[PDB]
Amino acid sequence: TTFVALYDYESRTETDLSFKKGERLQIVNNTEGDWWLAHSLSTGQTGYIPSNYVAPSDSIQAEEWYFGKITRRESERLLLNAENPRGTFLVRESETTKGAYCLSVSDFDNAKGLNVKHYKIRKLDSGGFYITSRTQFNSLQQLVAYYSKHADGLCHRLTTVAFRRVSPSAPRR
Repeated sequence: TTFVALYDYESRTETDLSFKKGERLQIVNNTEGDWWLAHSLSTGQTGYIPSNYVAPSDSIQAEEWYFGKITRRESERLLLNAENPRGTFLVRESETTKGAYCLSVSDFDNAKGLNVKHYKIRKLDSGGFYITSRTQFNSLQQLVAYYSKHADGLCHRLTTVAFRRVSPSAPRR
């Protein structure tokens, strides 16, 4: 029944709540379309939070490496950062196939230099995800936990989560 914060937010009014990314919140009243009343489980503060800054706990949008409907052009811009080591990755929605996802990872080939590898993740009719038929998965979170321990078909193992994600615009009310 808990939620989790996706970004950092600073209080603008006297009735809203300031919170940092990763803060676990408790939605106590969601009878409001834009701003919900939440109780921070870590700092103990209560206040109104923007509903777009949070996502349900153990959901797909709540993961730090899930970036949503970011385009391929915009996905390479985050991974091509010089700070990102080899293996910096993110999971985006497949713009070609609805319901599918793409995995964009940063890679260093000695022949092409720094580059970005894109692997499309296919959704089974049963609800499963896979990149190759040799290994199938049920959810994207556990898929990342595999390819983060061993490469296994990928040019490199998943390492760093892509940081530097702009905070979305707070909705007015």
